[PDB]
Amino acid sequence: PRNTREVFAQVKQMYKTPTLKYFGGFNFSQILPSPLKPTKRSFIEDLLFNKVTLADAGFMKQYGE
Repeated sequence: PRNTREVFAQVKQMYKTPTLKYFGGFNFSQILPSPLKPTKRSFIEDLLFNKVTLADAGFMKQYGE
């Protein structure tokens, strides 16, 4: 085989040296807003509600009598 094409594994490094010594990298679009909050992805939490879904409803049922 030939693991010469695997060299890309090193290229990924791209010399991690993102520092602002002389100029750096500041743009006008860098100081812009960017709100976000993907809570939908955390739907698994709903699984906990399954335990006590109508549990609270049982309280109002007591009023029936």
